[PDB]
Amino acid sequence: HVLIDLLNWFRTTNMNVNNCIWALKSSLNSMTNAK
Amino acid sequence: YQYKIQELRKLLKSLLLNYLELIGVLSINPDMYERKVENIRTILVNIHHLLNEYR
Amino acid sequence: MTDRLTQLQICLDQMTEQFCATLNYIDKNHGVPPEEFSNTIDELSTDIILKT
Amino acid sequence: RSNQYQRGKMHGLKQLRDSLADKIVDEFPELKEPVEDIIKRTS
Repeated sequence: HVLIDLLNWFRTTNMNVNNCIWALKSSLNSMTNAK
Repeated sequence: YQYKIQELRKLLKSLLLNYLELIGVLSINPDMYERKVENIRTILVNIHHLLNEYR
Repeated sequence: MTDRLTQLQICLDQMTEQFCATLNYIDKNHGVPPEEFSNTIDELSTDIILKT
Repeated sequence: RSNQYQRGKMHGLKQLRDSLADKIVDEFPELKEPVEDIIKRTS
């Protein structure tokens, strides 16, 4: 579980970062209209 | 009109400051970054209001 | 001749585009060598200051 | 690889905001005081 817990936590961080990047891209795409 | 000019200048300075603070938020704790993003937009939106009276 | 109000709109649009490009570069480049990244960001920040 | 990417991007962002704070202080001394508070708001 030790390796499993570290593994799951690092995975969660990874796709949280990926989701943040995608949200940034979506926000810029949406807000380009208001530019 | 000088009041509007100085309001626009201070709003631009505050917009730059808030952009710096928001990118710092993205740097350290981006999870809540949107909490400031729309805020900055409001200032930008206010800028548009400041254009409306100048029309 | 070009009216200065149209120039002001062009300048603000260019400023918005420059911020979008700078943040896109930051998002897609964070992780490129640190020295080249720092130099490019210094150039972008100088561009921000000049546009201001 | 993901952890190394995270650490590298954290270092990059740290240097980004350090340089930006330094230059904002330089060309805009009147906004120097909030900028440090911004660091206090972030760090």
